[PDB]
Formats: sequence, C-alpha cells, structure tokens
Amino acid sequence: QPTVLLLARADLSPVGTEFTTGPIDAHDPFDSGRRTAFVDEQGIAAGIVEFGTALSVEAYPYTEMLVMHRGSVTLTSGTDSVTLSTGESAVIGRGTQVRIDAQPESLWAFCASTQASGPDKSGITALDRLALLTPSSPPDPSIMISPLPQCRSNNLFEDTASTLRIGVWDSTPYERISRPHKIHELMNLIEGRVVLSLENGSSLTVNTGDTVFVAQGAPCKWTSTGYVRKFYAVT
Ligand SMILES: [Cl-]
Repeated sequence: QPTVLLLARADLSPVGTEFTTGPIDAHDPFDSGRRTAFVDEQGIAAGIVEFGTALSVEAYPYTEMLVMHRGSVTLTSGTDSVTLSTGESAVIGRGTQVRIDAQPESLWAFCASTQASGPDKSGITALDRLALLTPSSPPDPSIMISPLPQCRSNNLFEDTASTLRIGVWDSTPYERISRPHKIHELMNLIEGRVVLSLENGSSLTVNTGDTVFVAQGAPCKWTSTGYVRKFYAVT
C-alpha cells in the first residue's frame, strides 16, 4: 500500500509515521538506532537513524543518503572526511570503508538501496545546498493543472550499484493532478513548501527543513504556490 510518509519535521515535532526499529537486514550496521518507515520488496528503504557514538564499517552494505536533522555526523573514509550538521546531506556509496561518528543525540533521515543492481561506486559524496543547477524536465503536460514550471537540477551522485540519482532540484510554482509516483523519492526541502494531497484524501504540508518519502506507486498530488528547492534521492 505505497504511500507518502513524513520522515522528520524541521523542529522534530511528532510525525504520524510508523517506524520499525532494528536492522533492515542481516547486513545493516545499525540496529537499535535504525527506524525504518518503508522498505519495498526490491530493497529501497527510508526512515531515520538515531545515533550518538562512532561505528566503523569495512564495506558499507548499501548505497545510503543521509540528511541531518539534529546533531552532527562526521563520515571518514581513508583521507576523506565529510561533516554534516542540520540541513546538510551526503551519500555513502556501496562498498565504502567508512567510519560514521555521530555527536550524542544526533538524528538523520535516510534513503538506502539495500539491493545491488550493478557495480559499487564507493566513496563519500557531500551535497552542497547551494549547488549550481541546470534545466531539467517539468512534469508531463497531460497531468498539469497550472502552466508548466521551470525546473532545474544537478545530479551530484549517479549510482552504478542502483538506479539512485541524488542531488539538488528547484522549481517555480506548479500544480498537477494526483498520480501514482513513477519512482521512489526522498525529498528534503532547502527552500519553500509543498502540499502533497494523498490517496486517502488527506493533505501533507511539507515545510522548509522537512524530509518526506514518496514510495513508488503512491498516489500523490503536488501543489506549490512558490519556489521550491530540495535535496532528492530518486530511483
Ligand atoms: Cl544502532
């Protein structure tokens, strides 16, 4: 029953979303800290991680994107080091030798590809909120209510171990009809706000600094009345 799931609010207010605590599978380096909101049969998972110590992983088992909501994490792999504070994001490629060093009481949203579908692209990739973007495809004209927007993106990470493309996107305002989502999508809003109207006839307002996950097949209407900029992970 694919749906739209609010993973975390900017102010860490309660979300309606149910999370399953524990490792996603027998390879997950996280367990008590892993809070999974969604996993599909083909291995895409989304949720949050609560963690407050360091752990080292010899070969990271997933391709995994982290979006910080509280605290701080420093990711180290050999001579590479990336520190993420609230609002910052990075990707751990599949196979990366990585140390994940969280300050106490840290919390991040995640999207992981837990199934490999091609060769590892290992390493850590930081994702700049202010990345420079180039024109990207608006929605299908046939589903539009408003005029077509101008959209831009930058695929800062293009996996070869999955179909994940991860980056930054922006758009002028638009409105379209409800459609089942064509792909899996994590979004974290850098600027603006969007209203997602849902299969059950309810509404989710995604505000600046919130992270939401839209499962493939989830019926979703998009309405934005202003500019939106987001981090994304899409399959
Ligand atoms: Cl854990």
